Amino acid sequence: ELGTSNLNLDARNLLAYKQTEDLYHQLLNYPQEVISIMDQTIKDCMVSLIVDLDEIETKFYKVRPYNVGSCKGMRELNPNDIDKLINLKGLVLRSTPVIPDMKVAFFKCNVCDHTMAVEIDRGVIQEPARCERIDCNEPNSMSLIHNRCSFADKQVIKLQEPHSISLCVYDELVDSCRAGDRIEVTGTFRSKTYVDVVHVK
Amino acid sequence: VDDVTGEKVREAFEQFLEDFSKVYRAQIEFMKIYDLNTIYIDYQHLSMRENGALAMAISEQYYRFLPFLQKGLRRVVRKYAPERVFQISFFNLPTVHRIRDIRSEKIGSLLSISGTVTRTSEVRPELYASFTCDMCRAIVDNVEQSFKYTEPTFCPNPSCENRAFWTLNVTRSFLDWQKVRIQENANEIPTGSMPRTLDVILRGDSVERAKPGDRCKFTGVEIVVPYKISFLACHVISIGDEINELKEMVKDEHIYDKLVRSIAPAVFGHEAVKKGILLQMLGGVHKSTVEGIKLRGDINICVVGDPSTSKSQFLKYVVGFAPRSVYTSGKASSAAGLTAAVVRDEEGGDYTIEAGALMLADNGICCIDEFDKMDISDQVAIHEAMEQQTISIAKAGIHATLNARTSILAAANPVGGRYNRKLSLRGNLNMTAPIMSRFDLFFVILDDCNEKIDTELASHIVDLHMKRDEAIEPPFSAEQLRRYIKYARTFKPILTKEARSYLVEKYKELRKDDAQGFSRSSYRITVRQLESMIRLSEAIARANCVDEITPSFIAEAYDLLRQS
Amino acid sequence: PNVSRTIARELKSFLLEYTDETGRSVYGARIRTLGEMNSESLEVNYRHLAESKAILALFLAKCPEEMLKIFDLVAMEATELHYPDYARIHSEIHVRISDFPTIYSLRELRESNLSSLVRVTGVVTRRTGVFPQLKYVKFNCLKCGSILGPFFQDSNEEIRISFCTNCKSKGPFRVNGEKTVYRNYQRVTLQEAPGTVPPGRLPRHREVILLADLVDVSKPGEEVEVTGIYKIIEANSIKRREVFSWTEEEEREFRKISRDRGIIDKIISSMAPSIYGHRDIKTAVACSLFGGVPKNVNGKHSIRGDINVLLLGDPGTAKSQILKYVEKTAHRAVFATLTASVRKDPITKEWTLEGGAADKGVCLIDEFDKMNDQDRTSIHEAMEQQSISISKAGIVTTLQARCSIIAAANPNGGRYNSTLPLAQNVSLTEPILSRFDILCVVRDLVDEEADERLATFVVDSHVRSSPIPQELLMKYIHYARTKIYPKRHLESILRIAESFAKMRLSEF
Repeated sequence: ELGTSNLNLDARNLLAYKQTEDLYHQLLNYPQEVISIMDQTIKDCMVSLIVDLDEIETKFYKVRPYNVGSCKGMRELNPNDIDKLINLKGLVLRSTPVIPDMKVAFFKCNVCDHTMAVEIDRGVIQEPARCERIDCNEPNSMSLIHNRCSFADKQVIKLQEPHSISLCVYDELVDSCRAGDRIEVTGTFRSKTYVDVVHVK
Repeated sequence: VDDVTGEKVREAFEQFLEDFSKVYRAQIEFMKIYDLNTIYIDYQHLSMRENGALAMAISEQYYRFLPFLQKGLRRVVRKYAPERVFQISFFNLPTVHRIRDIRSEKIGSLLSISGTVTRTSEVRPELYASFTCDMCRAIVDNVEQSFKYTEPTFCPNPSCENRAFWTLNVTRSFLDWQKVRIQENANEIPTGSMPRTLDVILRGDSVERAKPGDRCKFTGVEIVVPYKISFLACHVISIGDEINELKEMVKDEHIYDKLVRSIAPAVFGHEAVKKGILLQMLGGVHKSTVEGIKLRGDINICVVGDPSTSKSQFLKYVVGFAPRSVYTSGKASSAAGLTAAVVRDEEGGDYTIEAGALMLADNGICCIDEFDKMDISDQVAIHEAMEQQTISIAKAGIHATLNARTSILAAANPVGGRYNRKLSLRGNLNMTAPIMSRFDLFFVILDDCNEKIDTELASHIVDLHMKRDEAIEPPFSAEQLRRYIKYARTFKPILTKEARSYLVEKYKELRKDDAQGFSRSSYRITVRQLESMIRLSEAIARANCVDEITPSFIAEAYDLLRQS
Repeated sequence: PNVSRTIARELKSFLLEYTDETGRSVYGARIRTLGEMNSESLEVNYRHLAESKAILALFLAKCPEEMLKIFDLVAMEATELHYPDYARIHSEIHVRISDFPTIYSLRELRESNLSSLVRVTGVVTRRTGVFPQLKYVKFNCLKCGSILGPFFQDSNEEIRISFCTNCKSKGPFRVNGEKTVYRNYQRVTLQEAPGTVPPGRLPRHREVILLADLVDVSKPGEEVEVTGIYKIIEANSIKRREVFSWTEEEEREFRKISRDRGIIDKIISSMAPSIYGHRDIKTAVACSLFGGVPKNVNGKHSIRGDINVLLLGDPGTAKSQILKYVEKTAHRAVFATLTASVRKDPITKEWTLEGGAADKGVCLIDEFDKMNDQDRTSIHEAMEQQSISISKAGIVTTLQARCSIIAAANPNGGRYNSTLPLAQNVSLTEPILSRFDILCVVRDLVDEEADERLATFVVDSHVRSSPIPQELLMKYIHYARTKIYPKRHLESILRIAESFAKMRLSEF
């Protein structure tokens, strides 16, 4: 009712439950796939509770798991623990300014008044050399405009765990974590190595 | 999808500007003679059409609808009136947004940003530019200006070996461009957070209207800079049961006696210092003239005495209670460190002037601890800032002067620390006569062994050392004292004839003590002490909230001057 | 365009036919004086060709940059058929467009005055000369063996290029000295004069470009008239000879006011409206601002026509308010707190010599005892004779320093100490005191009289929120100082008597 789309989930409850011991042992190695399918199942169980549908049909909901056991910082993070959930306890020292990341790409042509919208595919922009063949042919007349492009928030934050790890926060979690506090943080360990935060405490 | 929506919103904006004769047509008729074209359109006056839906659709797609709006403005001034630049400014937004609530969902939309200006840059000519090619004499005039300003895609003669590159020209084209630094206000900073600053660009004739070191409110568009999220402003302004408590507090008779013991509840004793600190906060008239020059209508307060006293506690109170209060340590300052520091060729660009501690918090209290360990340059800069109310900065070819009105709370110490009675104030303070002048009141504190008040002071010190005692409890809190200070600030009293006739006899009585002196006398009496008691008279008139002062309230100021 | 070809042959026929006085062609004398003395500056009055052809004047007012491509060519053609082989020494000859009718101010410089001729008045400062600044920038690259293309230098801001013709590198680019051409530079900052600025507003300032030999003919600290094009002003002609002025309707009433009932005391009472004061300060102030007359005998023995007054007394009295009133009242009044030396400049560590200053004006010095050796010696040289020499940074110029000096000081210790002379009282010696003819000094007044007047006037000034008016007085100062000349202590009393005769507006 208050509009909070975020859901704080305790993994320890999934650990002590009789039926979901095979789920806790499946989300520690593959969090990217289970978060993406949890976003569909939470919407499905919510519409099963509904049966307000004019806004929840297009709304997205996510899951922030944080109740996991401790680890020995970045020292125990061996290369078999890449793309796994991890938790770090420490203090943050530096908060960089917000950098933008492209979500959809804009493509304005110089001729024939046809603009093209395309989406990002995990890091690469497909630049089309073709120019929509139903309209007229052009081999290289194509431009890119930055101001009509859609962006998302990103921020790299220095964290003193002694080691200094460069963590990176994304949209709806920016300006919530800043230098001066004892912070427990958790996310996905990536690879230079970094941690993609799923939750802060 | 906005190619057919832009002409419709251009028609809607020109219908809004054509059907209203709002004051816009007479505003265009007034600027017809001066041709500046830097109009001001209120957003509150634009929010009534299409039940606000025209304002909400323009409000999110402002950068995508801006040339259609300027084309509609150009068409209405081309049809209502016969070298053409245009600037459309929006102002008076109903919501004031902070610098910490800026997200990426408002990229390209309009926004109201309030804060304080930290640094200012030089004015520079912006391009907006004919391009020549090195193979023939072709020319172009359709120029882009934000990005990709070097490569046009067309030539009038297509027979060429390289249609991509061209060469710029500085002859055929160009106006003022400025980049200033806005920062988070001191009253809305989170607990433990840092006051994050940001750079905001500004064009048109909105430049040089923003004074450095003042609270400002901008209205503009959020534009990204390669990335970083900057801002573009178009409007500048120099911003910056309650009456049941105020009317109850102005009808009694013992308010001033609780006010002198409630302006510093943590300090035991020293009623004269508390009187001068309470009367320092609010001043008098500065424009009392017929010639046309503003006078020094402020109160300068300076505290001296032996060390290990409670005189720095007042220093720690003012800055924790007064919103218009900047504190400096004195030794960690300079001439540019106090008024206006400059960066010297950093990050590739030119020089930038950062605002110091002086010219900040106008009509407030600037408090300088350790006034005698400062240099000669910052003290003559303080004297130049006290001789004339304006301050001038001449650097890198540019000259800029600005208005300043601050009250100095100077904490000083002697050359040996201990204050000896056998000589004057000049040889013990160790500073020259012009910087010793323009000071309304001096507070000398001497200590010795007097057990009856000393045991009470030590008991108050040890009773204060506990978790939030009522030993420093005032008779009333600061909750009504802040609005009382503001209500007395907007009063503006006027003196009388009987007070002036008693004042001339009081000045003769004060100057009669100079005759057969050098006993109960330590300094000279001239026009400056007369000006100090004249300025204290309207301050005690404002504190007692009386429109016409009586000489009995100026008698307490005469006794305060006699006590010093 | 080919339309310039019918313009060229029109003015080629015009220079051989201009006979305004007694049928004599003055252009032949002008071309023989520029050819015999090897000059490159040709003088043309605007009224002459404007009376001949107004379309050429309209073209010069509209597009002077393309109008200047015809003038130099027809001048070189006239010099070539008048003098053989003149192109071997001088390739180009410029012209000087003078007598512009619409003289603009610095605050009227707007967007509509772009790419056009404009005559503006001002005061020159910041003298940097004979430097060939860049006009075509090239760049050496270290990541490849190539060069960057030709880029035209925008004269107000530098251009940073990251792209190079071979790749996309992170390496920096340096300036190529084998290809970059430099044009000459006369970077002078001009400012608005303080004698014609409206009250409340601040004087503006612009940057002027000086090219093709008119460098170091201008004097810093003087009024100047420059005619150039507006784009940053590119000056074509300079004039070192030169809104609140006297009219015909106000000049008859000034003689009528000066003839009746002794206006010297009324001018004295009109000098201090803020306080009562005493006539000893304001009498010296009025005779110093009104001044005397400078006279020479057979070109030598220049006497100083200015009067330098020195104020002294306790610091509690008013000494800065009188100079603050005369800074607004008198014309070209400069309040300083005038030397010529080599000083550092923060942008790119530049080195130049700043010349001294108000040649006809009055300079006001506050706190005279608190100064160093340079500003004491420069004012002693300006008080001894009337010129300040600059002998540094490659330039040697002796400029005029005929300014009046109003100085205020304080004694050592606060008290005047009346049982000692002024030489033991002030820290200054006798030859710097001898330049000051009038030494006014105030003292402390204990009595009932001063207490009855001073406190009452200063409380009347705070309780409120016969003489000559201020506007007529300040217009009378400029009217008497620019039209009449009525013909060391003896020299001082003759100057004070002729200053009182100047204020009385008599013949002698």
